[PDB]
Amino acid sequence: PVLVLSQNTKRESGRKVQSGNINAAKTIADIIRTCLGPKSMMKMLLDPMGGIVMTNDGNAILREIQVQHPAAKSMIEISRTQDEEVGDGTTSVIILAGEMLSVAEHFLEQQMHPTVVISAYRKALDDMISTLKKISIPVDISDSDMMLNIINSSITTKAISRWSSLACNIALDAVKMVQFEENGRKEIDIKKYARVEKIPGGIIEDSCVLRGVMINKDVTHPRMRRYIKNPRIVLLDSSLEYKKGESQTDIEITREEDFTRILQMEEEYIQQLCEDIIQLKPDVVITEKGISDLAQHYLMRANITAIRRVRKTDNNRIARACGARIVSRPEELREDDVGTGAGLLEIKKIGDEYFTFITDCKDPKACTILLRGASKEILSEVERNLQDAMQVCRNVLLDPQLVPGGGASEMAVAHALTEKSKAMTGVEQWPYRAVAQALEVIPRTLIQNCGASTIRLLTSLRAKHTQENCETWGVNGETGTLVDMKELGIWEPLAVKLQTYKTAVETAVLLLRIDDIVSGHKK
Amino acid sequence: ALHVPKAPGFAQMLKEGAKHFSGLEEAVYRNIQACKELAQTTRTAYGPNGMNKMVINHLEKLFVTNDAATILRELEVQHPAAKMIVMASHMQEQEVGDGTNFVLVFAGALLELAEELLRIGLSVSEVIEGYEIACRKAHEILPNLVCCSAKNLRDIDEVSSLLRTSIMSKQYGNEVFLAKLIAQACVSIFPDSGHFNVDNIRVCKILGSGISSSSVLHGMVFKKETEGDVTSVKDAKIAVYSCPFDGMITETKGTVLIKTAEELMNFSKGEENLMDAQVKAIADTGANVVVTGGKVADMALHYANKYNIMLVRLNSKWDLRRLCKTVGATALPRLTPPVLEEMGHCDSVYLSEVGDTQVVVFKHEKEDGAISTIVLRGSTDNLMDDIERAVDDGVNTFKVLTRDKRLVPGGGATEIELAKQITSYGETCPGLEQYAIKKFAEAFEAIPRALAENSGVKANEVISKLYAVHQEGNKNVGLDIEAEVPAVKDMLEAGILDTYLGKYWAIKLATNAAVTVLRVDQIIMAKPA
Amino acid sequence: AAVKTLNPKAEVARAQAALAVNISAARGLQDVLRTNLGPKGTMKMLVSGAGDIKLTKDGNVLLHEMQIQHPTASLIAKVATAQDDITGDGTTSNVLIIGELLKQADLYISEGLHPRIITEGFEAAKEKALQFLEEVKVSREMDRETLIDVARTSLRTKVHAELADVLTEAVVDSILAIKKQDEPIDLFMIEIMEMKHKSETDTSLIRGLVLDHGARHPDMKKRVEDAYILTCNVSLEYEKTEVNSGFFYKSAEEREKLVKAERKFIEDRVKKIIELKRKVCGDSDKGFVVINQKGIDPFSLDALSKEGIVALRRAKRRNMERLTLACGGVALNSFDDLSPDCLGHAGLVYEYTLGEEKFTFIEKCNNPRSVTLLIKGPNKHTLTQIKDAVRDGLRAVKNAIDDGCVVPGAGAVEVAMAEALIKHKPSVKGRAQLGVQAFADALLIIPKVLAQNSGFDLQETLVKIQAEHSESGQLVGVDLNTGEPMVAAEVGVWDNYCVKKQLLHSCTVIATNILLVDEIMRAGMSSLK
Amino acid sequence: LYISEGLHPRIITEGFEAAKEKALQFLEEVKVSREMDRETLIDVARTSLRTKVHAELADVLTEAVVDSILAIKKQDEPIDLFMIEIMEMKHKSETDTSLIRGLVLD
Ligand SMILES: Nc1ncnc2c1ncn2[C@@H]1O[C@H](COP(=O)(O)OP(=O)(O)O)[C@@H](O)[C@H]1O
Ligand SMILES: Nc1ncnc2c1ncn2[C@@H]1O[C@H](COP(=O)(O)OP(=O)(O)O)[C@@H](O)[C@H]1O
Ligand SMILES: Nc1ncnc2c1ncn2[C@@H]1O[C@H](COP(=O)(O)OP(=O)(O)O)[C@@H](O)[C@H]1O
Ligand SMILES: [Mg+2]
Ligand SMILES: [Mg+2]
Ligand SMILES: [Mg+2]
Ligand SMILES: [Mg+2]
Repeated sequence: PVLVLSQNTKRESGRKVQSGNINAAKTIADIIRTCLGPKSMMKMLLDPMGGIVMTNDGNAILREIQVQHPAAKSMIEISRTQDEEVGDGTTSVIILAGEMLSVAEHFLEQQMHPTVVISAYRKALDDMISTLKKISIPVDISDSDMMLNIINSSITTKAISRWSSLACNIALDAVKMVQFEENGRKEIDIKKYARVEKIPGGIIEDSCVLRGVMINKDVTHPRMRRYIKNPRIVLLDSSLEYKKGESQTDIEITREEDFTRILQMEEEYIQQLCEDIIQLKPDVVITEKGISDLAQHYLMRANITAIRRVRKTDNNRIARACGARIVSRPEELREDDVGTGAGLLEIKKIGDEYFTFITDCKDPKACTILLRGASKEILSEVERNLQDAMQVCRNVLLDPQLVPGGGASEMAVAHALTEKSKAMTGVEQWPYRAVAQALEVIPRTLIQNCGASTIRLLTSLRAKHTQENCETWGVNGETGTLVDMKELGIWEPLAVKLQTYKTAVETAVLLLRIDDIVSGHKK
Repeated sequence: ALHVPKAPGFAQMLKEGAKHFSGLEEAVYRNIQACKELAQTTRTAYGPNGMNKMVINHLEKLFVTNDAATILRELEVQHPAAKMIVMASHMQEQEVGDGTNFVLVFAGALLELAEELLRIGLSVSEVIEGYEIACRKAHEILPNLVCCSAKNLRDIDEVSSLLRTSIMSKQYGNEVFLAKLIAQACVSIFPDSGHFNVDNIRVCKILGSGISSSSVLHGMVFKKETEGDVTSVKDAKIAVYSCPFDGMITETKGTVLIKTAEELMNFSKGEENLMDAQVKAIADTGANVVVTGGKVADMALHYANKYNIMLVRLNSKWDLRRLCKTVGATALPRLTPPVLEEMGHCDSVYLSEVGDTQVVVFKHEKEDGAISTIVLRGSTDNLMDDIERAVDDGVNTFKVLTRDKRLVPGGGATEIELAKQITSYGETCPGLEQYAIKKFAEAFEAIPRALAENSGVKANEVISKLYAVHQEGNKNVGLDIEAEVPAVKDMLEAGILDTYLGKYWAIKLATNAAVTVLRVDQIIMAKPA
Repeated sequence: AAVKTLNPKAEVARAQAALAVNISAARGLQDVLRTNLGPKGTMKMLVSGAGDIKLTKDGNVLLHEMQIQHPTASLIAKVATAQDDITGDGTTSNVLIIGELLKQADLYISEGLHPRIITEGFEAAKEKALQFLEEVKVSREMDRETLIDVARTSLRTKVHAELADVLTEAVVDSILAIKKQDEPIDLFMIEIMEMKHKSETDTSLIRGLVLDHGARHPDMKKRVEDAYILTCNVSLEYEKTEVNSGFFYKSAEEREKLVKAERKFIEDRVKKIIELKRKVCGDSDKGFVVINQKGIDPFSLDALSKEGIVALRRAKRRNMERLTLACGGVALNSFDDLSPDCLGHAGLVYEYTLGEEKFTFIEKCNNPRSVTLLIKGPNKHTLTQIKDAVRDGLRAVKNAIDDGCVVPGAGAVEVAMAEALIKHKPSVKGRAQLGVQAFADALLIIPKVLAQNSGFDLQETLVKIQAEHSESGQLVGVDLNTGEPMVAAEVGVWDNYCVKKQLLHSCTVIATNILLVDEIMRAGMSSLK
Repeated sequence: LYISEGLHPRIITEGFEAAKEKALQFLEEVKVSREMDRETLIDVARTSLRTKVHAELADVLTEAVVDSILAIKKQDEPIDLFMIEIMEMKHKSETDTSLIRGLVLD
């Protein structure tokens, strides 16, 4: 056989490739089309590890499913991108991209060039951005009630909607506590310093955000106190054990007393470390590495409570919460490195496990959200919803601009684009107006998932949005009726909707540019 | 927890290899997608600029054609909805003979727009209602779109001008020659009565020279030789027998019972003397040509040669019947000499060699008869089969014109006018039916769009020009394929016309197929045996 | 379908399929676990793949040991596992109430009612039921008699009646011994040791500790009367230097000196122990027991035996605290400055050999805040069953102490909550009244199954009970010996308020989420390979 | 629904038998005895054909079936449906289905 390319290299090209990509994309869309809005239904996903994922989150679903078509791969990747960037809109983006590709399929069948369609799409994207920024409204982030309404408008579409007030307060408290500024750089890191601990059992209504942190740990020695009412805390990266040296420190003994002298020297080293620690008069000592039993003895003699092997992330959160500074050489320990600010250290038994609380802190720049519920699956879903809520709160605190929900924004932008298209005289007006009408899929999907008449309601809504001051009009996802968002209260973050539109349009552009698939070749 | 079990009920009771689809997504949309794929497989063959396809069937036979019904037959369509659309196309081929690709295109377009409407939020019931109301409106409109009529089917120039359009989509380069040939044949076999039979046009495909050496022959041609020594006859007196050219024998077992040397010595001489008497009676009736549907005996052949009779053996019974119809004879089941009425006549009967092939020709000199033959020459058997399909299209067009002499303008003119008028009707119809009516109208645009796309020009510009001209008032304007750029011209003045009956039946059948595909909601396929 | 066009080997259960699958699996679990409920329930035998036998009536154990691979079954097993980890009881009732909620909701969903509306009714009914539970809870001073009744209500369901009457006093005394006023109960301070030699009714409460090991020196005494207990965490075996050392000598005499010297470090700790022993026991009147969490080499064991000390090695990190709470000394990680105040007292210490194993009893402590339950029984599976039962009973008594309230049992609260929900139903707006009715009929599964398991007619018994509760208002339940209604608070059948609340909450939550599941989908790798 | 609650299927079937008896009685009571005129037969055949086929085809088949039955029917003589041939031709639209007052041989 005299081939030019290796066998298994199959090359497709042309309108078959284009239609295949578009069908794969809109199939990915149809997978999660029903998971949008407040009246969505749960899906039970089966992990490869025998696990289960019961969710409504578009990115969760697309992350748990596996595909082989590269267009579907790209759609899953843009869902992941949206989730990592804003943490919401993971299915709105998918649906918008699917609809944009669907409407572009039309122009592609009619001999229009993909580059023409793409340029039209980019024009339309710029004008979408302009219209969103025009219809947006500001927010007084000091209004806790306004923020709680934003968070309700973001979690109402999820399972925790039954405990909306609780989850909103939890998310708001967590983000406002994680808000931190140092050297003129504001930073809301709700991934390293807002921790969610899921303890199955109990009831969800007792879930709370702690003014401190929580770890799954016990005292190293049962003579140590488990309750301290104003603990001075020391954090260490180093082992309080006697470990070997970095070099070949081999010893050579010829005298009798030398062996015992060496063991006593080890003991004296441990004593000296523990004295370097006691000199700061702490109440609690927390290490990322081990603590030898002799060190425990000396600390207990000093009336100190020790926790042996904590994670580096938990130690960083304890630092941020109690106001301490992690050290690695107790000789280099300073009063500024000691942790004052914690109001209570408690070690209580939750079920049959011992959990260490460092709560009651003042000005804690880190937190632990203690979630309680019926099962690991319910609590995983609650945690995902709380991640959504906190990411929305963060997006707001960063960009205080709001836009109306319920598809009101989508209809306003579609109307603005249709109005702007009348000045266009070239051939791109048609794809431009097509993406405009492709934005209607969000209210369309809302109506479909509530169980109302899409034709009638979308017609009434497109008509309402042709009047002058009606760009806030949208739909209820709970009754199937048109309402004013100023009266309903469903307001999304401008950043969220901007990222949604941008990711959707760029995904459409990418998949339109794509042609001529090739495969088989091995890295 | 790593396996989803089949749900209790029908999912568990279902057989092993059987499939069950239900709902818009699993059934309706997949059916519409299949029918769309079918329309795409056949779209590139529509119109004069339509390209041919070379389909190879499971028997490794090659078909080179742009005839939609032929392509569909030779494809192994396996999706049931596509099978139903193909059934519609084949019913169109049977009823009219031309328009199968129109049926395919229109059905696929109707189904695509039905999917669009179902996505925007209409119900299959409302879509079907609107499609039916719009089909009724189109049928009410078409008689008003009729532009010209035949006015004479005994002429040869007018009939050629009428058949040129139908035989132009196929064999675009050389269509005036073919229209001349098919018009000559059709008007030869067109009787004083208004009834016209398409089986009376015979086609003989001989492999040689080219399509321009083809000719019409008022008579019949058989790729046969003569059984005897005579090869030509100038005043044929044909006698036709459905029986062999042998001594009649008993249907019950016959035995020659000899009991004497005399009987034994005389049996064979008596047999041959009987045969000689029979053939001499036949010759003495004046017959110089005998055509037998069965076999020929050596003694009978001997005596036919002796009495100078040309013997021809036609194995087929349809061939024998058509020869009788041609020459005006009667097939006799006995070897009895024919009476003056049972005999047939031909101005000449001779053996010739067209190319490598030997043929026996029963040729009338008059420009009439009951049967006419078109002898197709050509450099390839596949090419000659394609030209035969074009001939069949022309003949079926002639029959459609004998049925209904009304004509509508082609090149998308009737389709554009239909689209416009049905859009104007849907704009007046209130209720949710207007969406489906308007989509039924927009579906007609698929025809001039397909014509333009194959011509090699921008279909959007073509359709905009057509809409503009039909709005300003010219209903006979359609697209010009003789233009590198999007252009339009008067289809009537150009002579590009279709058959009212053809369009009527095509629209009706396409609408019925689309509506049936939509009426399907659940599919229960069995395990493919 | 959609997922199957992208991942062809994908399994999917949609809308109705999903609901049928989930409800079928839930009802299957309910069908298995119905027989566990109540003291008249039946014991199931569970055989591992190795052949090990388990006799259990516990819902969580039965769940985890059954051979099931269903996603809904996994979900419900996880809910039961959380219930068990937090409360210790209520797993069977949890599963039953989930299954019955799902069934009563399917009853209305099959008639086209939406599961969302059913779940709204579920949440309303859950709220009202929690309110009624808080209303009916009996806040009582938790005396030994009340705790005995509670532990009886649990142990009589989990084990045989005589063994339950034994475990009742054992468990109640154990908890009333390790319990400090207004101080959460650390159940870790109740050791649970199993011995496999005597009858199951010999299970007792040792007011002290039982270690599963003994002295490793044969010359060490096997019984000590007045013992000083030294709880230490100090290695008394040979310890090598952290940094690699090695010995270098030039003569056998030097080797001998180094051999004697290398042990001086541990000899010094042995000498400290021996000096403390001599200082506290000037004669052979009292005894001295060293209990080391770490090892003790033969040289140290010999050195301690010579002085008359009983040394145990490799005790448990929990036994350190248990010994410091039972005996009353101080657990040491160093012998730097050890004093007689570091010692505890045990009025008796002795050793018990059982085949190849040894046990050490530490009894006659003054007021031990830590005790042990000695699970005696003839079989490994009997011991496992009693371990599970005493876990249940300890959790029950601890919860009854923590929540000073206690709720009546025998389905009385379930009946009363059903009646209250049915009287509250009209106050619910819309068709969520049907979800409320379903919640009530689900709550009614506890008395129903209790009757079914005692061998009575579910409908007749439940009608009697509901009638008696409606006429009188007294909280009445099933009398498992007569099938008549009986007042649980008067006959001493008590349940845990915490357990009932956890049931309501978690069952409502999981049933709501299952009802709201509309698609089960396996479209991942399906394995980590 | 009731057997899962421990009711015996024998008792449920006894109740089924009682209800069947009473239902047959009520059916005999409510049946409408009517002179079978062409209009009544048309309404009946419509009630069936509109369920079985499309509405326009049902409006055709109704008249077809009723006329056929009213043609092959002799007063007080059981109807032999064998005397109604049913021939199918595959060439025209479905609304061309007609009643030939005679016979059609294939
Ligand atoms: N109660 C409601 N009524 C109508 N629309 C709503 C309601 N709550 C949220 N929405 C709209 O639903 C859209 C998507 O909601 P959600 O499911 O949270 O996002 P995604 O679809 O990206 O998961 C949002 O744009 C919001 O405007
Ligand atoms: N010379 C021409 N110019 C423009 N259009 C033409 C010409 N000849 C035929 N057509 C169009 O081509 C179509 C026929 O295409 P064809 O492949 O025969 O379809 P079908 O076989 O289904 O009738 C007709 O609708 C006619 O209007
Ligand atoms: N002696 C008794 N008489 C009547 N009912 C009882 C008696 N003992 C227990 N019950 C009831 O039986 C139910 C189930 O008991 P049990 O099996 O211990 O809990 P679970 O079913 O959660 O394991 C309890 O709700 C209790 O009220
Ligand atoms: Mg959201
Ligand atoms: Mg044609
Ligand atoms: Mg129990
Ligand atoms: Mg019927």
